[PDB]
Amino acid sequence: VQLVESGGGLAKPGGSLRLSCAASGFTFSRSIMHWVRQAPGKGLEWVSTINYAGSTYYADSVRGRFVISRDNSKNTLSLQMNSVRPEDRAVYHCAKDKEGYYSGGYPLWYFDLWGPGTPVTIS
Amino acid sequence: AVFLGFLGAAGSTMGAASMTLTVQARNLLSTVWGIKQLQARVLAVERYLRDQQLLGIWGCSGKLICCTNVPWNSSWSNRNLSEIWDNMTWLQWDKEISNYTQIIYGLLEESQNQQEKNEQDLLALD
Amino acid sequence: LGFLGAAGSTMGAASMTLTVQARNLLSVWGIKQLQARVLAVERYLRDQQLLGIWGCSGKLICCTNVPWNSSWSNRNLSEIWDNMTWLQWDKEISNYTQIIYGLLEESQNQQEKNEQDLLALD
Amino acid sequence: LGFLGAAGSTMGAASMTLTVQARNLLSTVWGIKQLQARVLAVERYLRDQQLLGIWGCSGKLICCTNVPWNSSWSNRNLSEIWDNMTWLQWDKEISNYTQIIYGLLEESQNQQEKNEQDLLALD
Amino acid sequence: ALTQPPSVSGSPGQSVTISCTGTSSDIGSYNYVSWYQQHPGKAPKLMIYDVTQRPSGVSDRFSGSKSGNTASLTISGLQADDEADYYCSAYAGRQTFYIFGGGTRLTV
Amino acid sequence: ALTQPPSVSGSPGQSVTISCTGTSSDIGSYNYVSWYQQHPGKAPKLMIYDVTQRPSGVSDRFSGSKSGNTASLTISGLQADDEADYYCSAYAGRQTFYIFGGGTRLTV
Amino acid sequence: ALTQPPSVSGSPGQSVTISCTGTSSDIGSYNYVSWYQQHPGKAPKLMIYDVTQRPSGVSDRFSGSKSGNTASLTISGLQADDEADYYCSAYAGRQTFYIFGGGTRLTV
Amino acid sequence: VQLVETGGGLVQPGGSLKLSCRASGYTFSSFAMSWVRQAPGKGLEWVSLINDRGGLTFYVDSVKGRFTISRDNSKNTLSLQMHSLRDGDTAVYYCATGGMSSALQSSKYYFDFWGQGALVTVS
Amino acid sequence: VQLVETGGGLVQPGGSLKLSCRASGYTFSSFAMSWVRQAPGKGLEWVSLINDRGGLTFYVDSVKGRFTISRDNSKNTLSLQMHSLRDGDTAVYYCATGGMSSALQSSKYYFDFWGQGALVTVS
Amino acid sequence: VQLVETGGGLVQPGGSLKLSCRASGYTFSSFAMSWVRQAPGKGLEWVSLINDRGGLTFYVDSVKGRFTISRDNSKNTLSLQMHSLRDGDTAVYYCATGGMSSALQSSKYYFDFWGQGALVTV
Ligand SMILES: *[C@@H]1O[C@H](CO)[C@@H](O[C@@H]2O[C@H](CO)[C@@H](O)[C@H](O)[C@H]2NC(C)=O)[C@H](O)[C@H]1NC(C)=O
Ligand SMILES: *[C@@H]1O[C@H](CO)[C@@H](O)[C@H](O)[C@H]1NC(C)=O
Ligand SMILES: *[C@@H]1O[C@H](CO)[C@@H](O)[C@H](O)[C@H]1NC(C)=O
Ligand SMILES: *[C@@H]1O[C@H](CO)[C@@H](O)[C@H](O)[C@H]1NC(C)=O
Ligand SMILES: *[C@@H]1O[C@H](CO)[C@@H](O)[C@H](O)[C@H]1NC(C)=O
Ligand SMILES: *[C@@H]1O[C@H](CO)[C@@H](O)[C@H](O)[C@H]1NC(C)=O
Ligand SMILES: *[C@@H]1O[C@H](CO)[C@@H](O)[C@H](O)[C@H]1NC(C)=O
Ligand SMILES: *[C@@H]1O[C@H](CO)[C@@H](O)[C@H](O)[C@H]1NC(C)=O
Ligand SMILES: *[C@@H]1O[C@H](CO)[C@@H](O)[C@H](O)[C@H]1NC(C)=O
Ligand SMILES: *[C@@H]1O[C@H](CO)[C@@H](O)[C@H](O)[C@H]1NC(C)=O
Repeated sequence: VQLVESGGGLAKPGGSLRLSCAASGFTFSRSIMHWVRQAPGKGLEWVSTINYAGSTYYADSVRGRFVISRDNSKNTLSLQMNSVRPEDRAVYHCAKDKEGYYSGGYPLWYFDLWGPGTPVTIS
Repeated sequence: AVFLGFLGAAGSTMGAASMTLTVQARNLLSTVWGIKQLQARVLAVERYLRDQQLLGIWGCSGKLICCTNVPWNSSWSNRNLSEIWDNMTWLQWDKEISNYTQIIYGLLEESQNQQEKNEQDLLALD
Repeated sequence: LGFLGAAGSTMGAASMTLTVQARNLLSVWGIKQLQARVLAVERYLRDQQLLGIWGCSGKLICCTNVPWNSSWSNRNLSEIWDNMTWLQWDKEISNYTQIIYGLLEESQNQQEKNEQDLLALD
Repeated sequence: LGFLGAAGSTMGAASMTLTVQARNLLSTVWGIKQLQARVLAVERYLRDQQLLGIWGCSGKLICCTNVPWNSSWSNRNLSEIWDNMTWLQWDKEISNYTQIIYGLLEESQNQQEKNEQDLLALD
Repeated sequence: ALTQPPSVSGSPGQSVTISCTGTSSDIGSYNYVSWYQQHPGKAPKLMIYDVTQRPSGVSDRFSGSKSGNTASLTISGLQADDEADYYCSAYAGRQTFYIFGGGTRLTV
Repeated sequence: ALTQPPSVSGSPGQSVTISCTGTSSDIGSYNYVSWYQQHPGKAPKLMIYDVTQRPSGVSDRFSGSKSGNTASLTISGLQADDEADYYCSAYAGRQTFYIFGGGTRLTV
Repeated sequence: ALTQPPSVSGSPGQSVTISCTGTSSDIGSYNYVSWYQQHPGKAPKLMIYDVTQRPSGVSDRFSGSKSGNTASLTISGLQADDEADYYCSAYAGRQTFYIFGGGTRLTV
Repeated sequence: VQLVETGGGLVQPGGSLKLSCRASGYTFSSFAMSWVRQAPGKGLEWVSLINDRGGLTFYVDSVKGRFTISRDNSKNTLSLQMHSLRDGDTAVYYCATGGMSSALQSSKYYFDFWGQGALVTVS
Repeated sequence: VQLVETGGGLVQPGGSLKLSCRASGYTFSSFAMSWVRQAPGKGLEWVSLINDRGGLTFYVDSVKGRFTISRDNSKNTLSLQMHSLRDGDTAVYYCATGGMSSALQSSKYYFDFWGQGALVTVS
Repeated sequence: VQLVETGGGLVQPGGSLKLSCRASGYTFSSFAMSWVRQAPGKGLEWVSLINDRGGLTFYVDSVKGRFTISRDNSKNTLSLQMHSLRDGDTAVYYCATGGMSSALQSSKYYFDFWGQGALVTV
């Protein structure tokens, strides 16, 4: 039961970056997955989530720029970060939601499992 | 909680929002000050029963998704399945079809279940 | 045509307007309306509960496995459906209505549902 | 046995009297209390009917489901439930798991099942 | 199809019978075995409906019966005008509605 | 199964048709009669779907049609690379989902 | 019916195996393959039920098992009083309920 | 009561022929209608049955996918649409009243009123 | 447990026999009952199954339209009515107990009690 | 789009053999799939069909009690488990994409993509 991030790195103030995250010990077909970022001077910030039905939710600061997607066949979560800006510098962590009472796919936002995180630097 | 996820799919496509029909269903039922509360409780009951009665009349009692024998008329909406189920939400659909909702309901009663039950009465007869 | 329009019609012809009557069962000066609304709801639910316990939920016409007893009425079908109205029928068999209801409760639910409960394994 | 007469009976024997209890769920000072009693009886009856509807059990007193029994809810065999236990004892035993079972009945059937029937009736 | 004997025959004023034997599902399960009288060149006329019942306009000389899985039409008081092809028809069920036998040519 | 004529042929540059004959429950009732081209030793390729539609990637030399209970495929402008076994496949309801015809060898 | 080898034999004290081979729907689909021991002139007595279960009153020497679509009854410590026609009975479904094999005489 | 049947008498194999018979002397909409055929050298064979309303049709297997039975109660007209006529279909066809009844009527599992008939030859 | 058949044993082809079976030593109404037939030179064949209440009856296809299985739980009596007996029906008939259980009981897909099979000869 | 069967070889009559099919280049869970059989000297025969989710399975009557079609959408794998293989089942078994769609999608009563085929000899 782990999440391992890859991708990330350095990108220009108006470029793009892809992030990846591999799941190991859980069933990556019933889980709601979320990208959360920690900027050095701000603390943890939720970025986006995708539920098991493929519906996505975004934070206001990233909606229209980031795309969150999943591929169940590879147990992989990924984030396409378009039009990255200086305020997007952070360590990006993938997280899995605690399973609770059936909500029709609506997330709870309790982050049951976290990955080590991948650094993203904009410059 | 029963409230959790209520209307979460409202902005989702009609297909995706069709997977949450129990989430928006389970939250529909639950001095003058006292009278006002009794009227609100009775109204919630009356609206629930009117919708269940319509489902009964159409032969859809106890179902969240019910298939019928009423053909779709292109005069009501000429959109294809991708446009309706993958590229549209239920609020947008309701806005488009509200002018034809009473026609459709009238057909659901007149064009099928009244005839289907009278025919089933004759198939169980033999 | 219309609510109770078929009341003077034969039982056969009147059986075609069941939704016309069914749809009108749900729909000083302040408490009287609240009680009227509650009464309409309780009467509706008592009839729906009877339909439920007989295995007739969601139906206006419901066929059963209870045989008709000639002691309740010895008329043939022509004199019931073609030459009689529902008001006359209701009057003619009111004495046997509860007997029929008891039989419907016993054989259309208690026995049938246990049989279906067993057929779902074998 | 009359209303609740089977309360001390085993669950098996008590399951043949369900209509006896079902028939008794619907039916200034002393006026207001009477109206409140009537409204409360209607609301509770309908809450149970709403749950039966959601589970695909509308119009039935005995309803079979597609949700398997989880041995963590109770590890008793049928001879220790239906033949040697009452419904009051069972309710005491299944308390912490009632909402889990209800959520599973709501999700695993009459939602997924109706989509499956919607597709099966397509051909 | 049902099996009826062919080329049966009789004489004026006497009684004849035409048998029709079927399966337990076709005749043995339902009391709905009708008989028809078809004169050559004309459409069949209904003579017997149900196992033993007669349409109005048909004389008492034609009488139906059933035993086991076999139906029978008795024509008593045989007349010269009774020469015809007789058929039995049984109600078989919901999957198969009606099953007819072969024609019986009744001569006098 | 559906009936197709074997050994359909024509000269390079000409047109040919391949017939597919079924019953009313096979071709007549459903407008879902697809055609496949199978080169020996290879998997069949979808050439026509529905009565008249082509997949993307398929040239405009292939077309289909239906008349009554007979479906057909027409190839216009035969190439040396069209030598293949052609099959028709009809949707036949919920009890029998798909019925294929016999292979038609096309020679050029 | 299920297939069993006829005339299984052995000497007192040795173990024997009586196999029973069925199809995918009779034995491979359900763990309900009972075994019966029928002495000549007497009604069969139940020896094994489900696959590996034994009724009370039946000696430990009778032990059932299953592999694939083949069920087997192993009788260890074979006694002279074990000469009987042995049968396997599998539950096949609600259309065809029970399928019996032929008899296997244990020729001791 | 009288039923007069008209239509063509000769079609090529594989062709299509419609028969139609007008009824008078009774209420058309109150009775079920059937088609029965007799090969030139054989006995009677039941072909099809339509109820009194027209929504329920039944056919003998040998024609189940080829013949359509329909009625129009406003014109007192019964008709049979015959596609893919086979050599085995040469026969005199008759419209007849009866073959079933509604659940509110006495059983009518017989053909009471027979028409004049029409000879259909396939050649 | 004691099971005793009291039926007849000689009929002419086309005739009809009724075989009764008495049971004692257990609660009759708690068990399903079956009839199993063994031809004089053959193995065992399942013929019919009735549940513990008597409402559900099942037959082997070879007898499905000819035999009727019934049970009277007040008189502890099982019976099989065999009409149109064929030469192929000569056999010992055992009124074996078991073959199915209710949904509230463990699955009894076996015959646990047998006894005194009646021998029926058709000739 | 690529479909690759990774099945078996020679099996004895009455035995069992499971075939697998791997998919790539598209979302596996979005399409219905089927197995189609082709005997060495014959044409194509449809054997089984499974929907996109894997809850509804259909079989040709000749294999209804012998073959099981299943799909695991988290592994992009379609499989067919065959039991009691008979002599009439020797054939090339192709996996294919298409043959069914959901009620909210356009009809797809055709086989859109095909693999190369596993050879099963009984
Ligand atoms: C809110 O809208 C977004 C944007 O359309 C939806 O997500 C997109 O569409 C589908 C899922 O609906 C995915 O295939 C795309 O990759 C998504 N793209 C982006 C940029 O989000 C999303 O599903 C909607 N969410 C809800 C809860 O309705
Ligand atoms: C569709 O509706 C139009 C009017 O909006 C009506 O004239 C037409 O007959 C309808 N057609 C069908 C097939 O329902
Ligand atoms: C549906 O209509 C849209 C037009 O907005 C079109 O682009 C799309 O291709 C159509 N899809 C189908 C499946 O017909
Ligand atoms: C519905 O009808 C009104 C007029 O009554 C019209 O103004 C409106 O545009 C219509 N809307 C739709 C979606 O058809
Ligand atoms: C009233 O009775 C007359 C005479 O029988 C009948 O023609 C008419 O249809 C009846 N109308 C109603 C509404 O019952
Ligand atoms: C019919 O009712 C009478 C009494 O009214 C009763 O004695 C009789 O047994 C009943 N018969 C049937 C078949 O229900
Ligand atoms: C039923 O009984 C009445 C007696 O009042 C009789 O006149 C009528 O003809 C009967 N109906 C039938 C269909 O036999
Ligand atoms: C109470 O228990 C006794 C046995 O101790 C039992 O016979 C009786 O039926 C039980 N009462 C009820 C109402 O079940
Ligand atoms: C059920 O479990 C109890 C508890 O171990 C046991 O005593 C009893 O014999 C079991 N009954 C059955 C029928 O398995
Ligand atoms: C629920 O859990 C509590 C402990 O948290 C326990 O005391 C109680 O008995 C449980 N409820 C049951 C078994 O119904």
